[PDB]
Amino acid sequence: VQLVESGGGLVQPGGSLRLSCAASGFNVYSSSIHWVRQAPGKGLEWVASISSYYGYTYYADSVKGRFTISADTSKNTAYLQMNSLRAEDTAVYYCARSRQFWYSGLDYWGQGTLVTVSSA
Amino acid sequence: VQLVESGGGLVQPGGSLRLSCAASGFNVYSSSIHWVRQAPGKGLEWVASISSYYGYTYYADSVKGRFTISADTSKNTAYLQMNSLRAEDTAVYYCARSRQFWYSGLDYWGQGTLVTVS
Amino acid sequence: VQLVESGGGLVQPGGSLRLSCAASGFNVYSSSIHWVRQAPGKGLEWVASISSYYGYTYYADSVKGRFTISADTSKNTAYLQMNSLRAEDTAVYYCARSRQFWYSGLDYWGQGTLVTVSS
Amino acid sequence: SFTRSTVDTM
Amino acid sequence: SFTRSTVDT
Amino acid sequence: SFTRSTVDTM
Amino acid sequence: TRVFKKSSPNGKLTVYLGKRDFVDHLDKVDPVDGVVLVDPDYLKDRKVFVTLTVAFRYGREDCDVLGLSFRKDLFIANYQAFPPTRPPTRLQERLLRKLGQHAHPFFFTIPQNLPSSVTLQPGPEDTGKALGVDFEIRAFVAKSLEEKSHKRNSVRLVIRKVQFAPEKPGPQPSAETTRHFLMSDRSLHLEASLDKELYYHGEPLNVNVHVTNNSTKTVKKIKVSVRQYADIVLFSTAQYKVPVAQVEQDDQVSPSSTFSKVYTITPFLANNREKRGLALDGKLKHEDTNLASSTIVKEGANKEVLGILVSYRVKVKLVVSRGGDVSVELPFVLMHPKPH
Amino acid sequence: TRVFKKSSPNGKLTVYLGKRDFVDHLDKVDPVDGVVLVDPDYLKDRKVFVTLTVAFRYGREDCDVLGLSFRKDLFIANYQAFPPTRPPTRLQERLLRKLGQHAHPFFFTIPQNLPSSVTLQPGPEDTGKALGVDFEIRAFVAKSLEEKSHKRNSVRLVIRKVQFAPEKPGPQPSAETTRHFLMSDRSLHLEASLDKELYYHGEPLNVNVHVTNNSTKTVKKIKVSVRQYADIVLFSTAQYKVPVAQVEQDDQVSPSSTFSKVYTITPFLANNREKRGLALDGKLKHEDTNLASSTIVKEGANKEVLGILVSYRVKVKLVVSRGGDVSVELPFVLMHPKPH
Amino acid sequence: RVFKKSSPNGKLTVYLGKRDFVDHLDKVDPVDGVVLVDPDYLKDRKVFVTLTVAFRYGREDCDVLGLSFRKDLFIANYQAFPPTRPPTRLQERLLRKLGQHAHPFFFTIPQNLPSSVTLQPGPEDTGKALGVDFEIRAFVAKSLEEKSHKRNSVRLVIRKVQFAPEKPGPQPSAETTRHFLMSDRSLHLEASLDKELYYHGEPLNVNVHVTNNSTKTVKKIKVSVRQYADIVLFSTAQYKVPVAQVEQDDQVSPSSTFSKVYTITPFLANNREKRGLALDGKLKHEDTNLASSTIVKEGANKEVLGILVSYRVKVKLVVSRGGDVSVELPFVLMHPKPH
Amino acid sequence: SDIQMTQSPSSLSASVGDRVTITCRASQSVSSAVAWYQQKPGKAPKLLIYSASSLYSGVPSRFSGSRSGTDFTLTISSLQPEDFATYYCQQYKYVPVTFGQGTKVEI
Amino acid sequence: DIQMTQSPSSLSASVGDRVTITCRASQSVSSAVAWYQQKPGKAPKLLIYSASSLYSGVPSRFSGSRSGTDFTLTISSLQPEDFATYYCQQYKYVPVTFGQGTKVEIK
Amino acid sequence: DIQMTQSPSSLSASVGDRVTITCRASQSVSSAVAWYQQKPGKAPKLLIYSASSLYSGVPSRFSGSRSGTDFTLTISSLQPEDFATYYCQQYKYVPVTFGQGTKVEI
Repeated sequence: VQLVESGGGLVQPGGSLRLSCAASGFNVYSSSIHWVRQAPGKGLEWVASISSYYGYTYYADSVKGRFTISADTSKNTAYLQMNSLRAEDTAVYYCARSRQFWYSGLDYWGQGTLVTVSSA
Repeated sequence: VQLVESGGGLVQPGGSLRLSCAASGFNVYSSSIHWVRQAPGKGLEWVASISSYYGYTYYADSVKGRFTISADTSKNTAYLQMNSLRAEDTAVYYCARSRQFWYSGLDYWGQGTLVTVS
Repeated sequence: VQLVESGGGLVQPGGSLRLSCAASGFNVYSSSIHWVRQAPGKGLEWVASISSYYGYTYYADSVKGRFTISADTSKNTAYLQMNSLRAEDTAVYYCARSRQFWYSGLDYWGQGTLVTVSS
Repeated sequence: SFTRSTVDTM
Repeated sequence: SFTRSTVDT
Repeated sequence: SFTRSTVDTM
Repeated sequence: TRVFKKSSPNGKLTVYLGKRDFVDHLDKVDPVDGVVLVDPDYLKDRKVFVTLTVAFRYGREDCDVLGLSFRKDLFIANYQAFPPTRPPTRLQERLLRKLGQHAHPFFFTIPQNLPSSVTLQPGPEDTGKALGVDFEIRAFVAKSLEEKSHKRNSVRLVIRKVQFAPEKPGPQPSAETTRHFLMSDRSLHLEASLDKELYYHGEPLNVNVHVTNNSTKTVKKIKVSVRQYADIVLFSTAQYKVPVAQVEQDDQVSPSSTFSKVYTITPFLANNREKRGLALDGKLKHEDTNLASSTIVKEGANKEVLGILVSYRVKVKLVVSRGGDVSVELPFVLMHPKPH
Repeated sequence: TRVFKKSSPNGKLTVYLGKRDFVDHLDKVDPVDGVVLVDPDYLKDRKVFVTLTVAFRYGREDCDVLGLSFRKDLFIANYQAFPPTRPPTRLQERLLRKLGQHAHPFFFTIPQNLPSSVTLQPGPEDTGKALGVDFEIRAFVAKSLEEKSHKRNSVRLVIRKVQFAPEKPGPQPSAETTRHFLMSDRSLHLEASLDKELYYHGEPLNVNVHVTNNSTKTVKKIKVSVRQYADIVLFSTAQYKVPVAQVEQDDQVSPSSTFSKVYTITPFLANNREKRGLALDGKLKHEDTNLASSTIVKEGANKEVLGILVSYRVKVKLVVSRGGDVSVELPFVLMHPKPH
Repeated sequence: RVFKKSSPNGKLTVYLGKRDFVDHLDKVDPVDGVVLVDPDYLKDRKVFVTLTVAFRYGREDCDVLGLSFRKDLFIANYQAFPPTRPPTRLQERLLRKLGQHAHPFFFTIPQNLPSSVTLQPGPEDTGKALGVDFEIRAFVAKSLEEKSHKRNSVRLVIRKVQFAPEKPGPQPSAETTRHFLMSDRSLHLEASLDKELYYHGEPLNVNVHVTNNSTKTVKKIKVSVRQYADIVLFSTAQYKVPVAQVEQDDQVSPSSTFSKVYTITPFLANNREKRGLALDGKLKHEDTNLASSTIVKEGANKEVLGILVSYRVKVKLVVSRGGDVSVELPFVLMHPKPH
Repeated sequence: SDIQMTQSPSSLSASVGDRVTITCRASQSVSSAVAWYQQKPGKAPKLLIYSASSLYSGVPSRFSGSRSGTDFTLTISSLQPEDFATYYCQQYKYVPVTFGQGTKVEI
Repeated sequence: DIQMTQSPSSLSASVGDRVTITCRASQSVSSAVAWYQQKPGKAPKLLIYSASSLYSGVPSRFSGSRSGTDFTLTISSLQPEDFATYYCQQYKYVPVTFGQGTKVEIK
Repeated sequence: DIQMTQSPSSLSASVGDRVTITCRASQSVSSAVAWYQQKPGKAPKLLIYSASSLYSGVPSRFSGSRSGTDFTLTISSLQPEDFATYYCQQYKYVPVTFGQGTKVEI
């Protein structure tokens, strides 16, 4: 089992920077994917998530519209794209999995990339 | 219980003269209203009538088209209007009531007004 | 009981020449009509036919489009008309009947006329 | 036809 | 397959 | 309202 | 003192009867006590019989052109008119003396276990007589109860079972309840009452209403309704319902405020011709009639799954700003007063 | 002499039979007398049985994609093929001699208490095999009658029950009535009749028709029809009915005048392909066939609570100026003559 | 820990430790509830608890159309007061918790009864669509025949449920051999699956093979998994739906052979609108997975039981100049046993 | 159709004490849908008896009546000075309703 | 097509002889076969149908039988007035099919 | 929002000690609660879910229990490599909710 992630860097705000996380060891129709972020001196925070089987999405209010998520079953891979980059969205971000039947907490975890955005 | 009526007197033909009767002691949705007329040296005559519960109306042949009738439940009151007056429609007219379940003759009667035209 | 035929002669090809056959002794709605054509020194081919009760027709391939068949109950009579005449549409032609319930061979036969067509 | 009425006699 | 027949011998 | 829960005591 | 009569198309067979409708008391109903007239020199051989049935029925009797006549019976009986086989009533003996020796009496008692005559309003796309339950009489002459009939040998007739207002009144109809919202104990009481537990057709019903609003919200709108309910118990238990008269009301109640008022409502037919599945008391053949009475059950439990059944209730609703609409209801009876 | 045969996809299991259709005499029908062939090393110990039913059915067997198969079995039976457990007939013994010791006989007798094979015309918006009643016979091998089936372990076949014309003729069908109006004794008597009480499919029917018009009105048109009546007794009693051939003419009959004429009519299928609910005799699988034969009941009362039943009548109508149309109707039978 | 449900008058209340109960095809755990009421209110009436499994249609929330075709499957009753098998551990602990005004009651489910199920409503076939429910209600009255009241009754809902057996079966596969009219030239086709069993949301692999020595070229392959449902209320009846499907133009010429593995996955999201699709019984209104395949006992039984369901795969060969042919295969699908 | 009516007779002496009948005749049969009224000139009509025998409330017993087919009969058994009056009848099995013409009181 | 072949072509029998004519087919047919007599130029008339059903009004001298694909017209005693061509016909499927003629000739 | 508050914030832990950690809520939740531990910069790993379901491989030294709105996480014996920060989470409703961490100062 593994989870892996890509896309980041120190990017000047106002753009968009795609996130992708790919999975092995389990099939996405049995599972749901979440992303979570943390910051200096601060703990985790749920941003958004996808459940393939029912086809639903949810967002935190502070990322509504700004963020978008997706996955494709051909690849057992998940994605999200979030737009007009702003500094406060500088954080570490994680992809994580779950049992669909039935939710029992985040039992495997991606490496987790820093994403940073500013004028400096 | 009472029944009472008003609306006019001696008038030129060719006009119209609205007339009304209002009721107390009973509620119109349970009952039907008839108008009857009488003439010098002559007895009664049924002209037209209304049933609230079913909404039907009926007319005598000589008044079809010429006459119109109505009532409104808010007022427990009955109305009729008839048009292009003529002498031969000079008569006394009466409002009267009946049990809807089931018709058993005219058990209370309005005072009844003369209408005359020439 | 009888069957009958009409219209024959020697005619210039490419035209049309109507055929008719009237029944007696049995109801046409209870029965189906065939025609068969026969040639010198040769056997007998089914050309086409009608079954009134269901209202169906069938044709031999070499006459599809070229031939048309019909009947009417008012006269208890069968008809067919055929067109674009080859010369080798010359043959003897026959009118024949059948039981509708159920097909058991051709049990009565019309006289059968030569229809000839050539230059 | 339909139905019809009749008397009581006596 | 469908339906099929045979003799009486 | 609807359904509600409670503990085991002891 | 008239009497009814009906006859075969041959005239030789005829029947006489003094009633068409019979009054259920929940402990008895008057007997069927008819007489049949025929001089047997016509039939000469076959045996003469008269019969009962109560039948669930659908589709008109006149030459319809669609699948019809779902003729599940509820209850049936048979009796021998001739050869001679409890004793005749006064009217039967007088009627014999009138008719003569070729007229012969017959008799039945209706069990205390079966519904009244009722029918439903057809829809515009429906045709013929909509479904209903009927009482029926037929007499005929044959070699057995099984053998096929003929027009000349038979005659057929229709009748009704009916109910009326009981003597004894009951307790006053009223109801209330309390809503409240999660923020605190602040609450919303709602209440109402009516004139009587009973009414006659065409009477006006007054609804008294009260509200105590110590809640966090403003009551924004009011609505009230009266609803018909019907039960069908042929093989499955099943139910139907219709709002039959309704009123919207514009009153309001602010939080920390209280309100009460009275309203009036009147059930009537004319405006509801089209509501397919509306219930009526049974007509004889095709006539117009009033909305169905609230049929009254016996005091015993009994089986209770027979044919058709019906009753009514009022409903009252509060509609409130920033959510939380709530309603309350009450049942009441409606039937004709006992005839003189 | 030729005999039918059918087999499982395993080959080893096979059956032989000399008939497909069986003729009801209203007192008997010839027995089912089939033979089954299997060498038991395929089954290795399992018990072999043959089974019979008449089933009410709906929906095609070929992988239809909608709710279907509303099976009600009208009657069923089972018999043990192996181990061995009335005496064999001619063809059974000849077949034994033909086939060898792995082939074994079996037997059924159809009761006198069940319908013929019949089916209804599907509508254009309906799909698949419309509702009908079938005779079916099936064999399979298992360790009990309860266990699940397999294709390799079973074989299935279809058959028919059929009726034919009785030998004896009967009385002439004719109908009349002395109809009249309300003005006075003046009257409008009417009459008609057919050629016979019986016909074959595709025969023409004459109707001789008469009117005596001593009334106050002029007769303006005449109309006549022949109509199909169908009955269903599955759990309810129900009916369906359709006019199937019809004719009209503008004949005149003035008051104080009389008239008669003979009209002719012919039932046929071609013009009525689309009439959803039209009845037919049972086809084997999908073939075209003639309009349903009138079924003939036995002389006894019986119950026959087994679904489909059918019969026909003619109906005649007078259309009259200034109102007063009137009609009359009359039954007749229709079925194939007894084969040679 | 424990559930509780109360009358709208608050005087009558019940307590229970379960909502769902697991079938073993030889037993299921008993109903072992307890009811609380001080009788000073009811003062003379008699206190009862009643059970049923009932077929139902139409919502309870004041729907305005003909509804409630209320054929019961099974019913039962028991008396709480006056007192009249022995209490379980939880019932006695719960007594000690509640006090003398709480009284125990008991049921045992027969082995012959359906599972909880429901069908997907339509956009016009609206309201609470038809299904079969387990339901339990207590009430107090002077008799079983007297009309109950809101204040005197309380009502609750529960579920029967099944889980994966431990023992696996034989590997499923199917094959057939077409031979044509002109000669022994033939067309043989075969397929097989990963297992006879799967869990919800698992991928299914079908291995498929063809030997084509016919006169024709195979044009396409089609594969489907199909739901089947049975109803035995008064008539025998059946319904079906293709619930996932896949296809390819994977040609096979005559005098040629082929094989490949194809994969397929049942899931709900793409089939919201297929009115008549089956689901496992939700509690009140919730979303849920496609209906589990029900497991019948080893015995013949009466089979008269309500609703039934199962699944099969089908695969079809589509061939040039006619002659398409297909074959099928069954498999089970249900949740694994909980810890 | 207009159901044809005819009352009978027209006028008779009635010094207190007499027993006399009034009758109404019809063009077609009606089971009982018939009623009676009286009225001193110029004032409102008031009913006496309906359904051909149903005496209305408070009416003195002196009034009664019966039916035979098309023939409708009222009896007064005791002519008295307060019921010196004219009289009328009406029939209503079909709309339009129909009725008679009145009666005198000449001593 | 359903291929036909009668056999033989023609052989000669003076009054009295026993002979068969056979009609052979490319496919089997249960019974859907019949055959006809016809003197040249006149209407055909059937002798045998359903492969063994002798038509009514026929002397018993005629007969025949089926065996699978093979059909067997037979004459037990050749008649002095009978001699002519004859024709087999087969019809379980449309289009129907027919033979080529059997010129029997005295000697 | 579903308000969350952990307690306490720091404690001495020289190898071996028994300590309580609690997580407090604005509304009741039956069981839908779990907790995790994580050395800084790496992936969070769970210990306890359903408010008492110990995850696989966890040493028995960890445990916890519920009382209504009040959730208790327990360590019976502080360990020299379980020196760490810890985090609670609750998920009866979306959005999920959770706490802030804990120190290790000897």
